[PDB]
Amino acid sequence: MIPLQHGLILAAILFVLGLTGLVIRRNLLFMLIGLEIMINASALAFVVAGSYWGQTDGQVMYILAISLAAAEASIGLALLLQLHRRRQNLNIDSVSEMRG
Amino acid sequence: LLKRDPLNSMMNIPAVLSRFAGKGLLLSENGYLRWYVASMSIGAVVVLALLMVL
Amino acid sequence: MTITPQNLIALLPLLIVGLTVVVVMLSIAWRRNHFLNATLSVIGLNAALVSLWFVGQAGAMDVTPLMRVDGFAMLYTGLVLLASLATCTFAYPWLEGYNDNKDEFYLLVLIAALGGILLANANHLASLFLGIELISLPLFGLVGYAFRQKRSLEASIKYTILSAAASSFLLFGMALVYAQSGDLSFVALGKNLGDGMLNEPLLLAGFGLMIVGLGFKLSLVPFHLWTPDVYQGAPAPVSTFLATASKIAIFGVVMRLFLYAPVGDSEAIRVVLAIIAFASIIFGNLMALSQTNIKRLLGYSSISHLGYLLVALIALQTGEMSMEAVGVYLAGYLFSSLGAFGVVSLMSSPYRGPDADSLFSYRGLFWHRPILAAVMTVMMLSLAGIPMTLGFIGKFYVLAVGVQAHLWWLVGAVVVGSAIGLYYYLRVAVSLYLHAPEQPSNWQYSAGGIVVLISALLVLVLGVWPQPLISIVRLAMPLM
Amino acid sequence: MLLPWLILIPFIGGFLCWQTERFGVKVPRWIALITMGLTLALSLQLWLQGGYSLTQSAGIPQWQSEFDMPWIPRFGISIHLAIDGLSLLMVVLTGLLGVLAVLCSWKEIEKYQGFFHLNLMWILGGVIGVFLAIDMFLFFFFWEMMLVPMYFLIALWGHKASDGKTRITAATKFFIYTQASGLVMLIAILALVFVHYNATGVWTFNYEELLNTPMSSGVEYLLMLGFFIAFAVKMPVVPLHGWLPDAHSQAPTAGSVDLAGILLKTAAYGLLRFSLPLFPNASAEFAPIAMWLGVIGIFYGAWMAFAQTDIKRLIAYTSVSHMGFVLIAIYTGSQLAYQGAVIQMIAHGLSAAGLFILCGQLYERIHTRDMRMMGGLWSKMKWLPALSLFFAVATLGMPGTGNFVGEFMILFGSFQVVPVITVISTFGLVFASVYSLAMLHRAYFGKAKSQIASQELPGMSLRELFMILLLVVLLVLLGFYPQPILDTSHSAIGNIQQWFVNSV
Ligand SMILES: CCCCCCCCCCCCCCCCCC(=O)OC[C@H](COP(=O)(O)OCCN)OC(=O)CCCCCCCCCCCCCCCCC
Ligand SMILES: CCCCCCCCCCCCCCCCCC(=O)OC[C@H](COP(=O)(O)OCCN)OC(=O)CCCCCCCCCCCCCCCCC
Ligand SMILES: CCCCCCCCCCCCCCCCCC(=O)OC[C@H](COP(=O)(O)OCCN)OC(=O)CCCCCCCCCCCCCCCCC
Ligand SMILES: CCCCCCCCCCCCCCCCCC(=O)OC[C@H](COP(=O)(O)OCCN)OC(=O)CCCCCCCCCCCCCCCCC
Ligand SMILES: CCCCCCCCCCCCCCCCCCCC
Ligand SMILES: CCCCCCCCCCCCCCCCCCCC
Ligand SMILES: CCCCCCCCCCCCCCCCCCCC
Repeated sequence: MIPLQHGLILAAILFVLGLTGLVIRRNLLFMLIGLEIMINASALAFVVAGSYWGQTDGQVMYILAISLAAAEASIGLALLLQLHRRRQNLNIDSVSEMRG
Repeated sequence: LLKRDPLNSMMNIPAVLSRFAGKGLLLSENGYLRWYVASMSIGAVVVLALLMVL
Repeated sequence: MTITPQNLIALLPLLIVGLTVVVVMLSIAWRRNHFLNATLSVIGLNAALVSLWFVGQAGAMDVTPLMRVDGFAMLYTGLVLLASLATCTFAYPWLEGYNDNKDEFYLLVLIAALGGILLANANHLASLFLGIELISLPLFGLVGYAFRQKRSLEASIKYTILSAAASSFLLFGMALVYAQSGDLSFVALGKNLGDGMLNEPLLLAGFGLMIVGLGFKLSLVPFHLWTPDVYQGAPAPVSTFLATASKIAIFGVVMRLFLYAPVGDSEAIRVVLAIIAFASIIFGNLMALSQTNIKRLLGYSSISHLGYLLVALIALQTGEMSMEAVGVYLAGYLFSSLGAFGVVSLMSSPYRGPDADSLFSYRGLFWHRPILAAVMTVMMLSLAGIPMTLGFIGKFYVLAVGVQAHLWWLVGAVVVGSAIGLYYYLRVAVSLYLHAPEQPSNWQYSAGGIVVLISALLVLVLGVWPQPLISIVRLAMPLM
Repeated sequence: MLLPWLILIPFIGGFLCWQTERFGVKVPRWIALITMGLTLALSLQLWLQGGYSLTQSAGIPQWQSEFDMPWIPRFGISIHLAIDGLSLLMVVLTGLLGVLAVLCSWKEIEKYQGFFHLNLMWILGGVIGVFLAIDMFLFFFFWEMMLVPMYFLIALWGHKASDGKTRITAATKFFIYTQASGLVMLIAILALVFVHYNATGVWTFNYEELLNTPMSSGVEYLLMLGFFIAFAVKMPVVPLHGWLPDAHSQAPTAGSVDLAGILLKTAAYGLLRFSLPLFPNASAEFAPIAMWLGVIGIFYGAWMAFAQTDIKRLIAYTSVSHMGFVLIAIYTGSQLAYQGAVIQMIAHGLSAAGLFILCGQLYERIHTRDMRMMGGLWSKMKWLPALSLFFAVATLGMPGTGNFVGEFMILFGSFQVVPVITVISTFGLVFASVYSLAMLHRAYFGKAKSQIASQELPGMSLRELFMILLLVVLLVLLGFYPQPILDTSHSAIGNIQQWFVNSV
C-alpha cells in the first residue's frame, strides 16, 4: 500500500540534506553529523528496497550499514577529539596547509 | 628574421600550454576539505546528469 | 547456497588472515613486543600466500551467494598479500622510530589485507560494500597512526571524512540498484531488463553513485583532490599500502562487477567512464608537472595510472584481452609503486617524531645512497612506460586494448599524458643524479632495501622478458 | 648466425666496460675500443662474405641473413633479425662511427667513465638493433631504447660550460620529441597488426606477413602518417627539427655522443624499409608533401646555419638541410635517386662526423664556440683550419667528395621525376656554399676578434688527426669511387623501388 518510490524519495531527501550539512559547516562536529545523516539515509533506502521485494536482504544490508555507521562515528569522534586537544579549535578550514 | 628559429618556438608552444594548464589545475588543490567534499558532490552531479542524458 | 567442507577448502586466505589478526591481537594482549608481533603478521601473510597455492591446487567455486573464488580471485589476492607484506616490511623501521604503540599498525594492516581479499573474491553487492569498508577504516587508523603529527592528522581527517561521504554515496547507489533489480548478486544487475531496456534510469543512477564512491577510491577525476594531501600526510608505508593494495583490490572488484553485470555493456556508463579516464590521465599528468614533493607527485601519477586502467576497463565487453591487460598492468603498477613508495619509506625511516619535517629531498640521492637512486630511477622509468620496464608492457597492453576497441580518444590521451609523464618522471630521475648542496645499520632496513631491489629486478626482467607474467595472468580466467 | 651477436657484442662490451671500472680509469677505453673494433670487423667480414655485388632483386622479402626466435609468443612477437645490402651498409656505418666515438672520447680520465662507455655502447647496439630488426614490435623496442642512455649522457655528461638546467632542458626536449613520436609509431604498428588479424585470422608481428594487408586508403594513410611522424622527428624534418641543435650543443664536449647517437639517420632507413613497402599507395599520395617539406628543410636549414654564431648549431642546421635533400630523394620512386640517397646518407655521416670532431677540438683549444670571438685562426693552428676547410668544402657539395655523388645523383633521379623541386634544391646547393664560406670566413679568416684568437694554439693529437684523415680518405674514395657502395645497396634498393612502383 506504500509506494517504493515514496520511500526512495524520502531517503534521497535525507541524503542530500546530510550532504549539504556536510558541505556548509566549518565545524568538524557538524560534518560528522551530516555524514551520519547520509549513511542513515542510505540504510533507510536499503530497508525500503528490501521491504518492497519481501526479502530479508534489505534488513541485512541495514545491519551492515549501521555497523559501518557505528565504526565511522567512533573513528570520526576520536579524530575530532584529537583535533580539539591539539589545536583547541574545531575549524576545519584551519587544517589546510597541505596544498599545491 | 630567422636567427631565433621560429618553427622551433611554434613547436615549443604546446610545452607552454601544458605549463599554463598545469598551473591552472593546481589551484584546485588548495587543501580545503570542504572544497574537496564540494568537488565530490559536483562530480556526482556531473556523473548523474551525464548518465541521465544518455 | 550453504557451506560444504570443500567450500572451506575454497576459503583459506580469508581464514588465515583472520586467525593472524586474532593471534597478533592476543599476543599484544600478552605483551607489547614490536618484533614478535611484526613477525607474526608477516608469517600470517606468507601463510596466506601458501594457502593461495593450496587453493590453486583446488578448483573454482561459488563460496556463498557472496563469494566466488577462481584464478582471477587468486591473482588479485596474491597482489594484495604482496602489497601487505611489503607494507609491513617498510613499516618496521618506521615504527621502530615511532615512540608509541606499534603493533596496532600491524593489526590494522592485516585487517585491511582481509578486506582486500574479500574484494578480490567478491561476487555480490554486500561483499563489495563490506570489503570496501574493511580496506577503508583500517586506512583511517593507518593514515593517522601518527596523529600527533599535524600533517598526518590532516590527512587522517581528510581521508576519513571523504571516505565516509563516498561510502554513503556507494551505499545509496547499491540501495537504488537493489530497488530496481531485486537481487544483490552481480549477475542479476540488469537481468530483469530485456528487449533493449538496459538503460533504465534507476539502475544507471545507482551505478552512478557507486561510480562516485569507487572513483573516489580509485582517485579518478573529479574525485581525485584528496590524493596528494592524503598521500603526503600519511606515513610512507601507509602511502605504499594505500596506493598499491587499495586501488588494486577496488579495481579488481570493479572489473568483476562490470564483467558479470548485464548493465555493464550499456553505452551511457561506457561514455561516462571514458570521460573520467580521459580527464584522469590528462589532469594527473598535467598536475604532476611542477611538483617538488615526491609523494604528491606520486599521487598525481596514481591518478593517471588509474586512468590508464580505466581505459583498459572500458574495452571489456567489446574486446577479449581486456582482463589480461588489467592483470599485466596491475602487476607492473604494483611492483613500480611498491618500489617507489618503498624508497620514500626507507629514506623517511626511522620516524623522526611529530615535530620534525618528513621532507624527502631526492636531489643528489646517488651521492649518498647509489642503489636506492638506481631503483628510484628504474621505477620512474617504469611509471613513464619506457620499453625496458614492465610499465611499458602494461602501457602496450592497454594501447592494444584501446586500438582493438577503437577507443582513439583514449589512445591519444594515453600518448599525450605519457609525454607529460616523461617530462616530470625524467625530471625526478635526473634530479636524483644531480648534486645535493647539504644534508640504518639494522637488518629490517636491509629487508626493505632487498624488497625494492627485488621489485626493480622483477620490473626490469619482465620488461625485457614479459612472457612468464603474461602466461601467469592468462591462466587466471574466472567462471564465465 | 652473426646478427644476434651483432647486437649482443656492443651490449656485453658496454656491460664489461662498466664492470672493469674497478681495475682502473684508463682501462675501460681499451675495452670500448676492443668491442667497437670487434663489431666493425664482424660487419666487415659479413660484407666481404656477403656477395652483394652479384645478387639480383628477386622480390621483397629478400635477405642475405635471417634469424627468428620466439620472444613473446602470446602476441606472436619474436626476435626476428635480417640483413641485406642497405642494412649492412648502415650497420658498417654505425660500427665505424662507434669506433670514431670511442677514439674521440679518449683521455677522459674521470670517475664513472665506465658508465659513459656503457651508455655509448647501449646507444650503438640499439642503432644496430633497429637497423637489423624485421619484427615490428622488436623494431619499435630497439627504436625507443636508445632514449634512456642518450638522455642520461646529454643531461649528466653534456656541455659542462653551460648550466646544468640547459643540458637537462635539451635532453628532456629530445626525449619528449622522440618518445612521443615513437608512441605514435607504436599505435600505427598495433593498428596494422589488428587489421591483418581481422582481415585474415592470423595474428603476427612479422614484417614479411604484414606486407600483404588489404586495407582502405584512409587507414593506410593514417598508418603511414604515424610511421612518418616517428621518422620525421628523427630525420629531422621541419618543423620537428628543433630538438637537434640544442641536443648537439648540449652534447658532451668531446664530440662523441653526436657520432654515436645522432650522426647516423635510422629514419631514412625506416622510411625506405617500412614506409614504402608496407604503405606504398599512401606514400605515393604523400610524396608531394614530403618533397616540399624537404625543400623547406633545405632552405630553412641553410638560413638557420648562416645566422648562427655557434659552430655546432651551424653544423646541426647543415645536417637539417642535407636531410631535406634525402627526404626529397626517398619519395621519388627512382632507383637512381634511391642510390643517391644511400650515398648521401653515408657521406653525410662521414662529413658531419669530421665537422663535429673538428669543432670539438677547436672548442678544447679556444674554450669558446662563439664565432664573433675569433678570426685569423689559420695562422694560429697547424692542422685544424685546413681540415675544417676540407670538410666545409665537402658539405658544400664539392665533386671529389662523396657528398657531391650523393647529392647530384639524388638530383639526377629527382629531375627525372620532379624537375621544379630539383631546380629549387640546386639553388639550395648555392645556399650551402654560402653558409660554408661564411663559417670559414668567421672562424679561420680575417683578423683576431679577441685575445684567445691572438695566441698560438696547441697542435693536434695524432689519434684525433689520424681518424680525421681516415674520414677524409673515406670521403675522397666515396667521391671518386662509389661503385662498391652502389653494388652493395643495389639489390635492396631495387627490391624496395620495384615493390613501391608495382603496387601503385
Ligand atoms: C608537426 C605536427 C605533426 C606531428 C606531431 C608530433 C608530436 C610529437 C613530436 C613533437 C613533440 C613536441 C614537444 C614540444 C615540447 C618539448 C618539451 C620541452 O620543450 O620541454 C621543456 C620545458 C621545460 O623548460 P624549463 O624552462 O626548464 O621549465 C620551467 C621550469 N624550469 O618543458 C615544459 O615547459 C613542460 C613540458 C611538458 C611535456 C611536453 C609537452 C607535451 C605536449 C603533448 C605532446 C604530444 C603531441 C601533441 C600535439 C603536438 C602538435 C601537433
Ligand atoms: C596526439 C598523439 C597521438 C596521435 C593521435 C591518436 C591516434 C588517432 C587515431 C585516429 C583513428 C581514426 C579512425 C577513424 C575511424 C574509426 C572507426 C572506423 O570506421 O574504423 C575503420 C576501421 C575498422 O573497420 P574494419 O573494416 O574492421 O577495418 C579493416 C580496415 N580496412 O578501423 C581500422 O581498421 C583501424 C584504423 C586505425 C588507423 C590508424 C591509427 C593510428 C594512426 C597514426 C596516429 C594518428 C595520426 C598521426 C598523429 C597525429 C598528430 C599527433
Ligand atoms: C596539449 C597538446 C595536445 C592536445 C592538442 C593538440 C591536438 C592533439 C590531437 C592531434 C590529432 C588529431 C586527430 C588526427 C587523426 C584524425 C583521424 C581521422 O579523422 O580519420 C578520418 C579518416 C579515416 O579513414 P577513412 O576514410 O574513414 O577510412 C575508411 C574508408 N577509406 O582519415 C582519412 O581518411 C585520412 C585523413 C588524413 C589526415 C588527418 C590526419 C592529419 C595529421 C596532421 C599531422 C601530420 C601532418 C603530416 C606530417 C607533417 C610533418 C611531420
Ligand atoms: C635573373 C637571371 C640571372 C640570374 C643570375 C644572375 C643574378 C644572380 C647573381 C647573384 C650574385 C650574388 C653575389 C653575393 C656575394 C656575397 C659575398 C659576400 O661576402 O657577402 C657578404 C656575406 C659574407 O658572409 P660572412 O662571412 O658572414 O661575412 C660577414 C658579413 N658581411 O655573405 C652574404 O651576405 C651572403 C650573400 C648570399 C647571396 C646569395 C645569392 C643567390 C643567387 C641566386 C640566383 C637565382 C637566380 C634566379 C632567381 C629567381 C628568378 C625567378
Ligand atoms: C548436523 C551435524 C553437522 C556437524 C558439522 C557442523 C559444522 C560444519 C560446517 C562448518 C562451517 C564453518 C564455517 C566457518 C566460517 C569462518 C569464516 C571466517 C572469516 C574470517
Ligand atoms: C634501464 C635502466 C637505465 C637507468 C639505470 C640507472 C642506474 C644505473 C647504475 C648507476 C649509474 C650511476 C651513474 C652516475 C654518473 C654520474 C656522473 C657525474 C659526472 C658527470
Ligand atoms: C588536453 C589534451 C587533449 C588530448 C587529445 C588527444 C586526441 C587524439 C586524437 C583523437 C582522434 C579521435 C578520432 C575519432 C574518429 C572516430 C570516427 C568514427 C567513425 C564511425
